[PDB]
Amino acid sequence: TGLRHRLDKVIDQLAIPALHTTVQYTGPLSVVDTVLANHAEAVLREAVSNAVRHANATSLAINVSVEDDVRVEVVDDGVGISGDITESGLRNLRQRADDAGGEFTVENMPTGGTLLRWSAPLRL
Amino acid sequence: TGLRHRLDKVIDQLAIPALHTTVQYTGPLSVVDTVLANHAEAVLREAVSNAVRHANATSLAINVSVEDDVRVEVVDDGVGISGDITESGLRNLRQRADDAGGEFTVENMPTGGTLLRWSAPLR
Ligand SMILES: [Cl-]
Ligand SMILES: [Cl-]
Repeated sequence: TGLRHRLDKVIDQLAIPALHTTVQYTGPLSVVDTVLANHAEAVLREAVSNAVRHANATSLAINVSVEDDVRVEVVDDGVGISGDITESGLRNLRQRADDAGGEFTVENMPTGGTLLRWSAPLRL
Repeated sequence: TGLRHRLDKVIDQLAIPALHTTVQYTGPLSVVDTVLANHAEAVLREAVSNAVRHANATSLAINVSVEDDVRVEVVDDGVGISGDITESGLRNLRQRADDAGGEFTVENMPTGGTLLRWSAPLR
């Protein structure tokens, strides 16, 4: 079952007329493999469920795309004494992610070291 | 203008010779516009400075790429604490992002509502 079909089943189950709902798919969704498609499904289910539950909401906009991003990933074998990033370091990369329409994660890895990932779409 | 060698300057001023460093550039980095190139440079600088400040670090692996990601974006104009930002909400997002080798952000938007974005590479 294609990714789009799977995500639309989730939307069909959860969307309600009280939130005016728009869904836009762009890009080659058909090439997404089953494991990744499954993760996207789980995420959308959470995001749509929580939107519908969000007090006094009147609208819901869903955009799912496969598109070129820039990605910066940095892995080191150390861990920061005071957290995975300084306060103003988190602020900076988070603000840039927000500005770029992208996403940012930093973590102390389950079995040692630090991972940082930052991605944003090539276009807007 | 040349993005690979520009990001090398960031790495060279911080990582070398302090850390055993690997660097990979994948995809058409020449198509990255000036604004996004500036973000990538600033992110790398922060990420590399952070790694170098870790007392027990000996090694560093850098990957900068242009490649296809799946992106799921969901925006609503509801009020109060979104389910997305609760302990269990964030846990599920973080787990899936980690499993997929991706990333996510949840914003409460100052002007009202909640934005969620989750992305991960196709490969
Ligand atoms: Cl599809
Ligand atoms: Cl190129």
